[PDB]
Order: sequence, then C-alpha cells, then structure tokens
Amino acid sequence: QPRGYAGLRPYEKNYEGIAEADVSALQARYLDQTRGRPRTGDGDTEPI
Amino acid sequence: AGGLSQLVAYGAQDVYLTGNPQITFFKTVYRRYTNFAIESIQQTINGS
Repeated sequence: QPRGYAGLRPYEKNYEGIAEADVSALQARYLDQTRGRPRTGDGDTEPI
Repeated sequence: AGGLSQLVAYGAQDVYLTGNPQITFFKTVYRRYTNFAIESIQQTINGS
C-alpha cells in the first residue's frame, strides 16, 4: 500500500462522560447559623 | 434558605420545646391488635 497512515482522523479510547447520579443526593446544609437578633439574642428572662 | 434557615434558628427558647426530645412526629407506631371480624345479622322480632 503506497500511503502510510498519516495519523489524521484520530480517536480517544474509553471516553466516559461526566458522572451523573440518578439518586439525586440531598442538598448540603449550610455552615453559618441564622442571623437572629443581633443585640437581644437568646431571650431576656424577666423576673417577678 | 428554605426550611434549613428555621432549623438553625435555634436557641434558649427552644429548649422547652425540643431539648432532650422525647418524641417525634415522623414515625407512627401502630399497635398490633387482636384478630376479629364484624357481621350484621338480622334478629327475630316477637310481636306484631
């Protein structure tokens, strides 16, 4: 055969797409607590 | 955001409601009962 393989028109062995879970894992909860009252936090405890 | 923002709004005034929790609401315990059946039966009426 006169022409050797030029190498053009290549391919990539075992190309998998990005993993897509079907289970649809639960959303991650936050790390910062809810900004409640800024100056009167955690009750007052009124006396008699 | 969402329900998570309520869960983390936790403090001293929650203790009387949820501290050292005793129960949940998300699992009902049903009580196994005796086996029985109900039947509607006609009685005889004496007299006119």
